[PDB]
Amino acid sequence: VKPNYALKFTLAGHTKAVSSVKFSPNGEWLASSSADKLIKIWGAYDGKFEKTISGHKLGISDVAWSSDSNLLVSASDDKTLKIWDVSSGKCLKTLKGHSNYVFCCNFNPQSNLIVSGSFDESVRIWDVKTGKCLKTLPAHSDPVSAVHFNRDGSLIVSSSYDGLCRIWDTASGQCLKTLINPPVSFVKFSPNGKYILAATLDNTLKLWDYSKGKCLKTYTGHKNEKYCIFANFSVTGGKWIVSGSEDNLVYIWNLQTKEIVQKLQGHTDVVISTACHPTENIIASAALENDKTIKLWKSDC
Ligand SMILES: O=C(O)c1ccc2c(c1)nnn2C1CCCCC1
Repeated sequence: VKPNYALKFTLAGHTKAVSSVKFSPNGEWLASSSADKLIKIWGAYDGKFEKTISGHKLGISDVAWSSDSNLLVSASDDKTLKIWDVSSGKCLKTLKGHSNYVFCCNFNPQSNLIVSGSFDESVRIWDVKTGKCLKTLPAHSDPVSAVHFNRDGSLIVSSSYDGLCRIWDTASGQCLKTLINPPVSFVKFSPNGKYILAATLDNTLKLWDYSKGKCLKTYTGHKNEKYCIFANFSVTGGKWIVSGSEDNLVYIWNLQTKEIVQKLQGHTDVVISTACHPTENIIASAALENDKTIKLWKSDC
């Protein structure tokens, strides 16, 4: 059982490296962020360019959607996050408090909170409605590379170049577990909240059992020794792990067997980010400056 992702559209418009692509929860849009200081919105199905959202003073590392698909949050080298109304393109709030680049961001499922991680080694939890910081967690001893809420919002997982992943109780800010030293470049909870997928800068993805603090699966064969490359759980068809790679390919693994099931050829630079559509077997991928495009791919399974 293998997927058959094939290229459907190639999207161009950003003028510097893309950093992150994300499909809206309602499936209608793809958002992209870039070192060019811009967010772009594209039709998720035909790639049609929709709008540019602008206001950050420096490049953007990440963007994330609210559960109702109406809001975006972005994390910027200007040391702020911004909350955006997607329909109007307007900045609703600027979240100030980090003392260096903000690298990662996510809403909780309820979408009343945002979590951020920064070069400043902290994780912050913000109130969406007021735009004020509720908690600053002294989370890591090196830049924070990823932050993600679990399925009900009760926990946050963070990762850092310090080699650690940490699980935090959202309401209290207490660290409930540290997974233990290669730099960790990405982390997220599995859909059921019981596992955690982590990328490290030694060409390795790992699936950890949260309750046991133990690694259950590793996924290798790709190249990842430099860039923050996200990894995804693909769940609409076959159960895969999806990731970009520094050899210009999208890698897709069987989650259970760890075997590579497809390598998507087409980009001409590092595939820095990938995202999986919430209902269709559709992948978005973005590549670095020799390539300059976002590609949309479709599989029958
Ligand atoms: O939906 C999810 O979050 C999810 C999480 C882990 C899953 C899964 C679905 N299907 N199989 N596995 C195994 C991974 C390897 C260890 C035993 C479980």
